Formats: sequence, C-alpha cells, structure tokens
Amino acid sequence: DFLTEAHLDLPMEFESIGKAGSRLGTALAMAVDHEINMVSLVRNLEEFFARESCGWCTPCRDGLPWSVKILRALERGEGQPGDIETLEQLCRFLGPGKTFCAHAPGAVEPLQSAIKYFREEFEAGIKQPFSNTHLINGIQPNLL
Amino acid sequence: YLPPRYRGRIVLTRDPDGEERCVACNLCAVACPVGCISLQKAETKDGRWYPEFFRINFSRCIFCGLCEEACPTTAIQLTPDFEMGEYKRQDLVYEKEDLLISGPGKYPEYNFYRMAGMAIDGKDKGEAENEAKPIDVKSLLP
Amino acid sequence: PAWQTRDHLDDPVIGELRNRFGPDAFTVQATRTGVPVVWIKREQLLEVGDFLKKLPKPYVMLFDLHGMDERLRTHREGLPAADFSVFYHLISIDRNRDIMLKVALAENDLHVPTFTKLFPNANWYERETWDLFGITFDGHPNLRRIMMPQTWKGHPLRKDYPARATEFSPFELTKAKQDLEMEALTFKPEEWGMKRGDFMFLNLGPHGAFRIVLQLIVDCVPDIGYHHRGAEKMGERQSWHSYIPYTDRIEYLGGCVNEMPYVLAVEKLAGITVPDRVNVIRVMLSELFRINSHLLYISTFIQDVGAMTPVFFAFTDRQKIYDLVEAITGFRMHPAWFRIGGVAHDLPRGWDRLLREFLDWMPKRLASYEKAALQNTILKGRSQGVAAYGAKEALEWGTTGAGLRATGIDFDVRKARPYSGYENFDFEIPVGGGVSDCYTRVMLKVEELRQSLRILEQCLNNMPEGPFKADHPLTTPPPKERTLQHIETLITHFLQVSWGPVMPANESFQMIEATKGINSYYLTSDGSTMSYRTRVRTPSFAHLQQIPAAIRGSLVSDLIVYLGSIDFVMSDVDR
Amino acid sequence: MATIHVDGKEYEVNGADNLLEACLSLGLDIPYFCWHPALGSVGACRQCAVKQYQNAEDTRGRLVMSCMTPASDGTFISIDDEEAKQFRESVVEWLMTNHPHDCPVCEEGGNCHLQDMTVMTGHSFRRYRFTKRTHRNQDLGPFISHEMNRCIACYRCVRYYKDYADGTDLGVYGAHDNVYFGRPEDGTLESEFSGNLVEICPTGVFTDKTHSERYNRKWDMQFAPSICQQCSIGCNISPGERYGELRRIENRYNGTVNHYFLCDRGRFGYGYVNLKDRPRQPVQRRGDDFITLNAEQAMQGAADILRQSKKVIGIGSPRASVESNFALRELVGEENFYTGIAHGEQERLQLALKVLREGGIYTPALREIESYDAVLVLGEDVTQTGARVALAVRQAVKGKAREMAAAQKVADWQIAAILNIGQRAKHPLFVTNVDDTRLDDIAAWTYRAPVEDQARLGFAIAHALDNSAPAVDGIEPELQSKIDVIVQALAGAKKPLIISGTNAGSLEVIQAAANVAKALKGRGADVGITMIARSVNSMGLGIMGGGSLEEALTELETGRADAVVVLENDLHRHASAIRVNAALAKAPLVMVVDHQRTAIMENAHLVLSAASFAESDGTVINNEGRAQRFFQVYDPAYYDSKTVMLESWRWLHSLHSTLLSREVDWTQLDHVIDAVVAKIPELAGIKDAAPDATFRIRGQKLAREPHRYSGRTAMRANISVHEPRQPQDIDTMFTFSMEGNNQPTAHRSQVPFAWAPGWNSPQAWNKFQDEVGGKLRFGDPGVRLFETSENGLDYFTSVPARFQPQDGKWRIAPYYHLFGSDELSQRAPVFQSRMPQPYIKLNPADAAKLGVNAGTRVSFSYDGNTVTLPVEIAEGLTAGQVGLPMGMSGIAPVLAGAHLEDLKEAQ
Ligand code: SF4
Ligand code: SF4
Ligand code: SF4
Ligand code: SF4
Ligand code: SF4
Ligand code: SF4
Ligand code: FES
Ligand SMILES: [Ca+2]
Repeated sequence: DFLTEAHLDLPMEFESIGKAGSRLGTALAMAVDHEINMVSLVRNLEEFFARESCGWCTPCRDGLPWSVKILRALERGEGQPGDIETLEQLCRFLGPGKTFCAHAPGAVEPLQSAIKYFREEFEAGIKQPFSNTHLINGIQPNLL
Repeated sequence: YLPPRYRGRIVLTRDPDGEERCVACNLCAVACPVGCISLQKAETKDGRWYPEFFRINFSRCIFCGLCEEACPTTAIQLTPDFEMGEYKRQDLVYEKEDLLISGPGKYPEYNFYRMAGMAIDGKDKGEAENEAKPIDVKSLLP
Repeated sequence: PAWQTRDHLDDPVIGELRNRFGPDAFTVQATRTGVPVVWIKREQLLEVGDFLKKLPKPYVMLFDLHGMDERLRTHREGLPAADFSVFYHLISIDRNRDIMLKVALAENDLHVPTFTKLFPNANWYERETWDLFGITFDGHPNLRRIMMPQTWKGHPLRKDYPARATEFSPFELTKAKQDLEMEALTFKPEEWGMKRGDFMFLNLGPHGAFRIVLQLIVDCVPDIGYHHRGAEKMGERQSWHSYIPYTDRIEYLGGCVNEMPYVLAVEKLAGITVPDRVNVIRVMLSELFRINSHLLYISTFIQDVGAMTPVFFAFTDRQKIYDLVEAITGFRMHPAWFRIGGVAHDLPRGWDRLLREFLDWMPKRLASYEKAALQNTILKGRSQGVAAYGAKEALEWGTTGAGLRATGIDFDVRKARPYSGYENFDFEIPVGGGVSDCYTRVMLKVEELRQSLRILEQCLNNMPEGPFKADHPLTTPPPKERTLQHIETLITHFLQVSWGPVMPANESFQMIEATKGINSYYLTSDGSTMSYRTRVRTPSFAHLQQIPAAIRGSLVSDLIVYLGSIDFVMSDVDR
Repeated sequence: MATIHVDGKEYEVNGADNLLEACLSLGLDIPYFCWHPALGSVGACRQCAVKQYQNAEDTRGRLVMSCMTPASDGTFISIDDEEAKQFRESVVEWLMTNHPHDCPVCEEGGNCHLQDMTVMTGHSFRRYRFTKRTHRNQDLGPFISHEMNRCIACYRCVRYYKDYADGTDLGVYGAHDNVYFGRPEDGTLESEFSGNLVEICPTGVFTDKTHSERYNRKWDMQFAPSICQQCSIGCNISPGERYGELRRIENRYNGTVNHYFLCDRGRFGYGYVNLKDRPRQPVQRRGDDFITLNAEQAMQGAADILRQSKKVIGIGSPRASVESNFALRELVGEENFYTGIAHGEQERLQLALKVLREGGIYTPALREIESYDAVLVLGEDVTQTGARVALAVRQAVKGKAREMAAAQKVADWQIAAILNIGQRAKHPLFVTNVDDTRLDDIAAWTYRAPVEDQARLGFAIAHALDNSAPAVDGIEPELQSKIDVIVQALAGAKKPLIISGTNAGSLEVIQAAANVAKALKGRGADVGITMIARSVNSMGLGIMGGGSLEEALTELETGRADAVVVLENDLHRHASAIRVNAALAKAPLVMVVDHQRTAIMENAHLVLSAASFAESDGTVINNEGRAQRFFQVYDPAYYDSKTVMLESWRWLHSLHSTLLSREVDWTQLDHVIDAVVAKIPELAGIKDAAPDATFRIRGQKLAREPHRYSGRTAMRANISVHEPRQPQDIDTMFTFSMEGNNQPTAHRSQVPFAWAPGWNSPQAWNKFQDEVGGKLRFGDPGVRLFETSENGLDYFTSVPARFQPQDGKWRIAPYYHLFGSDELSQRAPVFQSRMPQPYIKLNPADAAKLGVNAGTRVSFSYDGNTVTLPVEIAEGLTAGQVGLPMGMSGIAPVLAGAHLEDLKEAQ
C-alpha cells in the first residue's frame, strides 16, 4: 500500500508499517514525486498484476482485468460515475482468503491506498456519464 | 383504424441483410400457453441456425402475444390484421411459407447475429459487438 | 416490507383463542397471506367457529371455503400431518381483520362437520369441495355435485386426476347420445334440492346462460356448472408467467381488474415491491375497466325495464374505452398486460391526449345518465322494494360490492386494505341508507362511476417518471432492450419463459375490489415453477347463491328483475 | 458422526465430508462450478463461498470455500450471510464479463449449469461495458464440438480427462485470462470416455455433435429409464425422443453400476434406431412380390403355415430380451429352442456362468471394482469390450495414493494433495493380451502372447499361489522371474480382483482365471472375480440355455425342421455365411422377427416388424448377473399410423395363442414376466427388478415428459388438426405424457430424467441421491439373480500345451474395437468415420517371410471364401498369429481362435 510524507519518521519494522495501513514487504522503498499522475501509476501497476495472474481462480483471472480497463478509462478521461465504486468493491472482494493465493490481495493493496489518499485525481477521470446500452427502435427502455 | 400494438396475425420477419431472423431457439414454442407452435432446428453449412419447419395452429391460437415477447431475435411478431377465415380447420395450420414476410416488421434494425459470439459467414471471431480480437496462446506478448 | 412472512401472533384474536381452548388446541402457520392461519382439529371446528361469531367484535362473514390436496407437497415444515385439508376464511368488518382456519384430514376418513348452520353461504362451497375433492361434509342437506354432472366419476382437483382433455378419450359421441337422452327426459326425482312437494315444476333458462328449477315462488334451485373451465386446475399445469392469460377470462368485463389480484399475489411470493409508476398505471387500467363494466351494467339495466332508445349512445362511449385500452395494452378485451413486477411495455407517447379527450368527453354523458336514472319514475317504480335484503342478509350470504355498500356497512377493499397505491388517491366511498334493492344498487354505481373518473383525473396529472418494471431478479420477463444486448439479462429471460420463474415455498393471498364485488386469489407455492394450488374466490358465486333466500314470496317477473339487478356473470360463478 | 450449525439451524453430517457435499445432501442450495462429486475439490471457481464463524458468539467471521472446508464438529457457517451473498453474486458477475450472447444458438440452453447458477445468485443486471475476449475453435472429431468462448475456466474438463479418465490429449494452455482448454492441435479426442465431457462441462464448450444434427431443447424431450444395449456391462441410460426419432443418449445415475459416466459406444452408438431401412410393417413374400400385412393378418397367416408344419425350431439371440427369448421358447417348445450363438461361444459362456454361480467367489459391481487393491486381467481386451470396467480399473489403481494420504491425515476430497503425495505410485495391475492394450500406461507389467500362452501363465500363477493347483512344466527362467513378481503382489494384496472374459475365444483362459481366484480364496484374501460377456443379454440367454446354432443348422439341412423362427439374430456373425444361406433355402417357412434390416431377410417368407430397445420393454441380465428393466421411450404408432412395431415378446405370445386357439392375444408385460418366473427358477429375480404397471406414487403414474413439454396442439397438426388421444401404456408404470410424477423425493428407484426447480442441468441428480455421489435415495434399480455359493469348485487340470507356429496354418488373433466390433452400433453413420480401415496385422518376421510390408493388399482363405485386406505391422504380435478386426463387415467374431490355411499377395 502507498504511504505519504506523514507516514515517514516511522520505523521500518513489520508491525510498525502494519499499523500504518501497509506491509513492509521486501523493505525496498520506491519514491513517487509530484510529477507522476497517480492514476497512471496505478494503471501501470494493475497491468502488471493482471497479466501475471496464473489464471487458476476467478477473482484474480477476471476481477483484475476489469480494474485495468476502468483505470485506462480514468487515465484517458472516459470514466463513468459508477467506476470508482467498482474499484472499491474489487479491492474488498480480492482480499485475503477470497482468492486462491496471495497474488490478488497484493495486487489491490496499491489500488485501495491510492484511492484513499489521492481520490481527487481518480475523480478527475470521471468526465462522461453512464451508458452501457444502445437504443433499439420500437422498444421503449426501462427508465431507471 | 388499428393501433400499432394490435394483436392480430402472426408473421415471421427478416433481417435488414435479408435473412430470416428466426434461429430456431424454441423459446416461442415453450412460452406459448396453448402449445400452438412446433418447429425443428436446422443448420446451414455457414453454421447459421434456422428453422427447418415452422408450424402454427391458428385454430388453437388465442393471440396473447406471449410468443412475441419470448423471442430473443424479434423474429415472431403480431401484426394489425384480423382478416382470417377458412372452410377447413386443416387450412388454419400455417407453415413457414405462409408466415415468413419480406421485411423486418416492427423492429427495423435489430440483428441478433451481430450480438452473438458464434461464428457465421460475414462475422468471424471478434467481429461482434463489444468483442475483441482472438489472442492465441502462442502469442509472444505476455 | 408488506410481503415478509408473518405468524400474526400479535393479532388479538389469537390471545382470546389461547384463553378459551388452551395453547395445545391449535397451531399457527407463518404465511404471506397477511392474515393469521390456525390449524384446528375437526372435533373443535364448530366450537371454534361459533366462538368467533360471538366475540365482542365478531367475525360475521365466511369469505371462502374450499380444500387442498396436499399429498404431493414436499415443503410442509411446521404443519400437522395431513393427507387432505379444508380451509375456512372468516372476515370481521368491525375489526377490519380476517382469520383462516385449516382442518387437516387423513386419506381414509375424508369427513368434517358441516359449517352451514353457522354461516348459510357455506352450502354451495361445501358442495364444490365435495365435487372437486372427495371430502364428505356430514350433516349437509343436499350434498350433490355442483360443477360436474351427476354421473361424473372422479374428483377433478385431486392430484392423481389428469388435467388435460387429450389424456382422456375424445368426443366419439358414445356419451353424447346418453346425455342427450337424459336431457330429453328432464323429470324431477325430488332430489334436485330440498323438494318437499298441485305444484308446477318449471325450468327457465335465460348476462350468462344457466338453468334454474322453480316451483310454482315456493322453492327455487339454481343448477350451475355449465361454464366450468377448470381455471383452478389450469394453474397446476401452467407456469406463473404463462398462467396470466387465463386470469383475464374469469370475468369478461373485468379485464385488467382480473389480472391485478393474481400478479399482486405472485409478487408476494417473489418478494417484489413495485415502483410507483407501476402502481399508477395498474390503477389507471383497473379504473378504465371498472368504468366500462359499470356502464355496461347501467346500460343493460335501463334496456330491460325501460325504453332503450336514448341509452344506445353508450355503445360509442364503450368503443372509446376499448380504443384507449387497445392503444395502451394492444387488444380490446383480455389484455394480459400485467406482469410479475410490472407491465408488459411502457405507455406509448400519445396516451395523454387520448385520456384527456376521454375525461373531457365523459361528464356530459355521465350527467345525462344521472338525469336518465335518478329522476325517472317508471323504472324507479319497477325497482323499489323488488327482492330487497338488509345488512343481516348481506353478511350471512357473503354478499360484497354494491349490495353490501347499499346497506350501512361501509366496506370497500380500496380503503380498508389499500393495495397497488390506492391510498395515495382522493376518492369517496358511496353508501346507501340500509336497504339494498334494485334502485339503490344502480344509484350507488352512478356515484362510483364519478369517483372512478376522479381517480383517472389524478392519474393523468400526477403520472410520475421511471420504470414500468421492477428491478428484481424475479421480475418476469426482464426489460427486452436489456435482454437483446446483455447476456445475464438474456440468461434470466431464457429460463423464465421456458422452465419458469422459481417461486419459493409459501402461501400468498390478495383481495381487490372488483368491478362486481370482491375477487381474490389464494396461491400456494411448493417451491416449483408452477402453482401447487390456485384458489379463485368470485363474488358472483355468493351473489347467485343468495337469490333463493330473497326471491321467496315474489313473482317470475320479480325474479327476472332481481337477476338483472344483481352483479352476477356465469364465467365468474363457474370459473 | 458430526454436528454443524448452518444459518442458525443445526444438522447432523459426516465429519469426513467437506461443507459443500454436506450441505447439498441436506437440501441447502450452494452455487458451485469447479467441484464435482466424482472429481473432488480443488478450489478454483470460488463460487461456493460461505461465511464461517469461530463459535456461536463470533459475529464477524471470514469467507471460506465450502468445497475446500471440512465439516468438522463445532462448525458454524452462514450461507445466507449478506457479505457471502454479495461475493457469490460477484463471482457470477466476473464470469459474465467475457461470456458470449449465445443462449438462443447454444446447445446447452435449458440444460446449462451456468444459466442455473446465474439465476440462483440473482445477478441479472450488467455493469461491464468493455470488450469481451474471444477464442477460435478446434476440430475435436465426429462426436464433440468445440466452442471456447463459452468457457468459464472451471478446470473440470482437464481434471476429468487427465486425472480421472487418464486421457493424454487434452490440456490447459496459456495464462491469466487467456487460458485455453483443448488439444495441442486439431484432431479426434483419443479417449474412449471422451463423451462424458458434455455432462462434465457446466457450459456449452463441449457439446454432443450427434445431437446437434437434430437438436431439440430438454423440455421437449420424452425420456424413459433404459439400459445400454451395446455390451454386457449394463449402464443405465436415459434416451430422449422428439418427433418419433431418438435424439440423444444421457447418463442415468445408478450408484451401484455406472454412476456419472458412460463409454463412447453407449453414448454415441444409438443411430441404428433412426435408420430409414428398418421394417415398419409386417411383410410377406409371394414369389418375387412383397405384400404388406397388419398385425391381425400376420398372426393368422403365420399360424396357418405353422399348423401345417411337422417341426418348428426357434433361434434366439443374445441381443434379445429375456421376455423375448422365453416367448420364442414357449412357441416352439424347449426341445426345439436354440440359443443362436456358436457352440464354442456357448461353451465359454456357460463356464463363465458356472464360476460366477458355483465358484464361491463374489463378483463385484462396476463401482465396487474401484475399491480393489490388485487387478489381474487375463485375455480380456477390456477397454474395447466392457469399456466402463477399464474406467473402474483405473480408479482402483489410484487407491495406493489414497492410502498414503490417509496415513498423513489428508482428507479424501482434497484431490490435488492426494495426487501430490502419490507421485506415480500405483496399485499393481497385470494385463495379458495378444497385443498392446490401452491399459498399458498404468500397468505394472504387460504380457503379449497367444491365448494358450496367456492361459499357461494363468495356471502357473495359481500353482505358485497354492501347491494343490496343477503346474505348468516348460516355463523359461525369463517368464519365471515375472511370475514371481505377479504372485508376490497378488498374495500380498488385501483385496485382489481377477478379470477375464469370453472375448478371448479360449476356454483355457477362463479356466486359468478361476484357478487364480480359487488359490487366493484359500489364502484368506477377499478376492473378487469379474467376467465380461459379449452382448447385452449374453448372461441372460446362458441362464435360459438351449442348443447351439450349429445344432439348429444341422436340423435344417437334414430335413427334420420344417420351419424356423429367427428372433433378432443375424446368423452370419455366429456361423459361416455360406452354410446359413444354404440351410435357410431348404426350409419351407423362414420367419424373422428383427428390428434391423439383415441379409437373411432377403429370402425369408415372413418378416415381423419388431421393436428396438427404444420402442420396447423387457429385462436384460448384465455380466454381473443383475436383472435390469428397460422401459419404452415412445410409441412409434403415434406419428406414423401405418407403423405396426410391436415388442418381440408381444409378437411371439400372440402367435402362440393363434396357433393354439386361432385367437390373437396381445398380452401385458407382467403376464410374460410371471410366466418366466414359474417355468425358470434361475430367473425368479426378474420380478423384483422393477415394479409392475399398477405401481403408483400416491395415485400418480411416473411421467416420461417434463412438465413444461411443448407443442401438444401443433406436433401432429400437419397430418390432422384434430388432436389424437395420448398413447396409453398398459405394460409399465410410466405414462406417455407429462401428466405424472417425477419428484426428487418420490419413493421409487426408476428415475427417467433428473430435473429440480433451479437445477436444469445434469447437476440435478444431487436432489435424487441420499448423499451426493452416493446411491439413489430409495435404492438403485436392479437385483442380483444369484448370491455367492457356500462351496466352490475343484481345480481345472486341463493345462494346454505351449503354442507352436505351423507352416501354412495361421492362428487368428482377435482384435476388438469399441467403434466397430458391436453389431448394432457399427450401422450408426457417425461410427463410420470413427471406425478404422479394415486391415490385417502381421509380425515383422512373418511379413518378411511372406515378403510384404505395411499397406500391401494380401489375400487369404477362410472356409473356401477369399478376403483381401491391406497389411499392417505389429511388433508385439507373436509369430504364427494373424490379427483380424472382430465383428466388422465380413469378419465374424466366431473366427477368434480359428486358422487361415492360405496367405499370399493379392494380384
Ligand atoms: S490469485 Fe493466485 S491462484 Fe488465483 S489466479 Fe491469481 S495467481 Fe492464480
Ligand atoms: S421465433 Fe424467436 S423464439 Fe421462436 S424459435 Fe425463432 S428465434 Fe426462437
Ligand atoms: S399468440 Fe399466444 S396462443 Fe398464439 S401462438 Fe403466440 S403464444 Fe401461442
Ligand atoms: S453456455 Fe449456458 S450461458 Fe453460455 S451461451 Fe450456452 S446456454 Fe447461455
Ligand atoms: S471447457 Fe468447460 S469444463 Fe473445461 S474449464 Fe471451460 S467451462 Fe470448465
Ligand atoms: S460400457 Fe457397455 S453398457 Fe456401458 S455405456 Fe459402454 S457399451 Fe454401454
Ligand atoms: S466449487 Fe468450491 S471453489 Fe469452486
Ligand atoms: Ca410397451
């Protein structure tokens, strides 16, 4: 999970990074500066995680490509208003014990932290309304 | 004067490309409460499902329109025409040549095969709506 | 929600039953009927029944009495061990509450004591239960077959009895010649009713066709069952969705009024609360059909006892109502437009101008009807005191509708137990001065027709926005535009129209105010895609049962006038 | 054993089971894809998710998978928990993102497990707006079509094909969301059990190609409980009919015999019913002209000539029912009744019967085979004849890995852990044949030898197990070493299985297998023995008895038999064609009662239009000795009114009454079965195989059609718009309609088809079982005619001499094929391409002496005839032998063990 400048001055132990909302991992840290768009950074991360799925279990094999396609829409500015709430649901349902191994829980850990700390750049992607259906002549639709 | 939604004579319609719209899925036959539809699926060398025969017993039909609303291709529709009458009850049994009309009827633009994943002539894999190109397992890209 | 499963233990009728018979003398069933359901033993049936008749706010009316087979019912958790059952639906007007009593039976001993002494309307109901099932009601005076002919072997609502005509041998006319010879030799063996008796026994056959054997009036005996279509049996051989056309043909004038109790009952088994636009659309179609039926009753009433020359203009007005119905639904009669969860389509875009043209057109005609009927003297003189009854006679024979309202009992279903969003409308309930006769009933209908037009005025000006179908997985069928493009919607539509929607195992019950009286649907689900038991309570059955009690002491002309005044149709009576 | 708490309620369940198979047995609906009762739990699809609490007071727990979670004592789970329900809906939503819009044109529609689970979760609204992934398809042969777009990646196909069925040519390819299930390249699926993939796959990826030619939905089918007629195993089947033609073959669950799986010959070999060449009316010859008769005319015409005859003989068939052979036996008398099989085939069948009835060794059912610890297969090429036994033997060989895992406290359902512990360790399996078999990949040792050499190894194993058994002198040290390997595995086994059969064509191999079983029985082992017979009612016709076909042909050509009534028999398979056609020309009256068009009906004087198994009722007795009833699927007179197809027992009983008293008697089925029980005590069990036609489920008759059956007023409306009466069944408890009972909890054993509310797929069989993967709820249909005898037999001392080649004479080594060797199923058009080209197999040294190579057409002489075949080369075939394909068009199965006098290159 991503951490902020406020999360420095904090020791590099397993339970100290654990109480800060993240995991200590390999202990090799990566710095993100002010010129990297967070949505593009997460989209690069999820693209790696989606394509490195072994394909055994459904919420990794099929859940993660949906997250990638939403982030590509957010990065280009084609995001729809239900998209961010889908990313939240994906993170909840790809947690520990719901998938077959720990690959998928590790994949959603950057995604859920970046929405929590940087929601404004994710909200900036939403510039188009919701439409996943096309009109059919002679059939009046069900108007919500 | 008849309204557009009038429930008279039952026809089978055609695609805008000119093929028959019925894919012989048998949903209209099972959804009919009177059991007045019999049909059998046939398949072209192209791979397109179509009805070998389509038979409606209009002596039994009550014109409820449950067949039209069951159809997932808009092939079967009810038209504003009540002009029917016969000397023999056997002549109330209509075959596919008495039912298949020259155009699309009430829904001018819907084509089911454009939606469907199944491959027929003119639509190979990835040529349907919201469908990507097939990627082989041997592809170099991960 | 208004559909969740309830045991109704907080109803005050159960506590006084506990304090009278003990806690071990009955058993409470949790249903979705909206009423308490209690299983009693047949040795206590009469004691429990006469106890509810002298409660301090007593249950005065036996709504329905019929049976269930129950042998093939797999989901029977909590019920006592039954091979057959008989249910008794009772109604208290002063509490605005109902109770249902269920008596369990074994397959060898189909015997229960008759309920006729307490409630007189039970006589025809027990004969039908004897006809369609094989339950014998001990103490019944003339327990003969009321639906099928007297040589018919077999009880057609038993689950071992085959439903379809194709399963039997066809009309080879071996039995047609014998029935023709029997009908030709129409003689009285003094078995067709009480038949105590010098006396001229005459059969007279006349909006429906039925026979009656009259003593020349010393004794009259209706013979019904000539219009039995097996609608109740048909519910067992049709899915929940494909049964919907059969609902429209219980009453021909009813149309979408007839579909309303069935879809509301199925929606209780499904657990569906519909949107507001569905409520206003369903109320709109039901008040249009109610206006059409009331104009038919007023029209035909003026023609038989009066000059029919001015009132023939009402045909043009009924043509306008049929053109508006087939503009909305598609077809003039038997629309089959109500769906589980909604309606079949949305309203077409030019509906408002046609309805506004009908609402502008109607008051001039309506005020001409009021002038033609309220102020007339000849028909009023031929309709006052002609086979009258009061409040005590209405509640005994289960008479509802304009009859019951013509007495002082203000009981509508749209106000007492609101359904389909009727409680968000401004309308009044007309009521008589305590005497129900031929003049009072017609005057009440003219007042009801004006209130129905008020409901249609609020529907055009307060038509809300949104869907015509609920968003729920048991909404059958799904919206078609989503079905034509989306696979999960296509999958739901595929299984719903073919195998059927799966209703979980429960019992639901809805009552509506019909065009004539109160029509209800009591549906039982065994967890399958078809109904296990479908019960249709029609008010015309009770109204036609009431006529020998009131016509006794009158002429044949009074019989014809009384039959023309009562709200009875034989499709309702025989189903 | 264990008590678990589900959704507040409390239940009693088996502790060894996992939570999915515990809760499905109680009637709690949990959705699932990747789990199968036969295959075990792997945990892939994540659809079976439930919320598990630590105790009764824990309010916030965790989501587990019920297929992967043991049902321990003290378990607290909630299926209807809101977080569990949302997740289960999401799993369906994730599978729906890439699924094609194909349900109207998908053959799985209405019978699709994915359709049922999508509705059951309650996911009906699409949110995904992006593109769908697509796949190209493969050609998988004439039986199975391929549509990879519909795949949900549940991995059931590969787990069935590689792990369970031990096929080698199906795998998973790719990675992430691009996983592809199929073959490495296009071509026919090589496994004999490939066709179970249509039931195993929960979607429409693998579908029946033979059914998609004449497709109809499941609700329009008419079903009956039937038995497979293609070999002797007796697999229970549910054939479906629409518009008067048999449409598909479905597996009918029977927990004692076949359970979830059929072989490919059973599943796809049904096409002979649908032939246009079958006789539909009785036909009487007049010189060259042919006259069509009705049922009354045929009986009066036949019995006039039969009254004038001085002796009438009857020829039965192994592929005819017990009621049909007995009625034939009742018409000519038991002194004049012949079985219709050759004398040598008759001698092997009654010896096979003798060891089952009098050997004192229990004969296991087809599912009981999977519990045995050692298997010796002597002579029976069991994959090609009796294919479901080979599937059952593969599961028995995997019992070693189950024993190791049980010692390490791994649960029985955790299949990937058990397979990892195993690591190619197998229970020992020793097979003997004339060439290589399809069991060679799992066999501890294969022995390719002539049939006398296979018997001589069998007698030597018995002598090395017991001193009292007769010995085989002349065994070389190389073979002697291997005999010690087999004997130490057999004697060290706790439960050995001995398999042989009549298809090897040797009396001595069957004698050697009873000696091995006797020697193991004396040691204290719980030994079972299994014999495979040739046809569906081979064991039933052997219990009835009669003289051989050769004796019948003698009585014809020596003038004593004036007439002959052949019943469902093509005599060319069992005896020489030239002898049969000569002896049927001397007879004044030849009568044939067959449902198939055969060569002997050209010169026949009267042909009666017999019914096939789809149009008939009757009892067949399988290789185990179990009597099983098969019911009629459809009335053939309903659609075509000129069709006079009656049962063979109904034609022969009526003919006997017209012969006696000039009045036809169309009898009922229970009267014929009652007649069998009185006259033949050995067939007394057939009365209890099924109930009679007065059996009712609370007054209801058992339904053949699903309750949503369609087209009642339009099916026959092109002939007459007036609806005909529904066909009436007086023979059985079933009705030719949908107005009847098919409840899962109905007290019956004969289930025509499985359907439940919310379960339209083959997964609806879970509602009909007591525990899932167990037995049917009220017992599996079928009864064993004989129990194990108190005392056994003596040792057979008839040891054959060692095989020696001869110059000129060539021994015929039998080769069998699943798609060619059976009489009815080789006439199916879909089997014409699946069967191989006719060949002749030679040793390389013998083809070098003959001067030929692979592909050379060679000519030989059998019985004065000449057949030319192309040569194939067989290294495992020993010299002096000649491989022929048995049961083809031209090569009769009586040729096994025969000799070819002349062999030379064709010119
Ligand atoms: S979560 Fe693990 S097991 Fe599941 S698909 Fe991803 S990598 Fe494979
Ligand atoms: S008309 Fe429509 S529902 Fe009927 S078979 Fe054709 S496509 Fe299917
Ligand atoms: S309109 Fe109704 S009765 Fe007529 S064919 Fe269609 S479903 Fe059957
Ligand atoms: S596999 Fe099932 S869900 Fe998919 S298209 Fe076929 S029937 Fe529909
Ligand atoms: S092909 Fe069928 S069985 Fe195999 S993984 Fe795909 S859906 Fe499952
Ligand atoms: S093993 Fe024999 S009985 Fe079973 S399906 Fe195969 S051919 Fe039929
Ligand atoms: S069925 Fe349990 S995870 Fe697939
Ligand atoms: Ca029969």
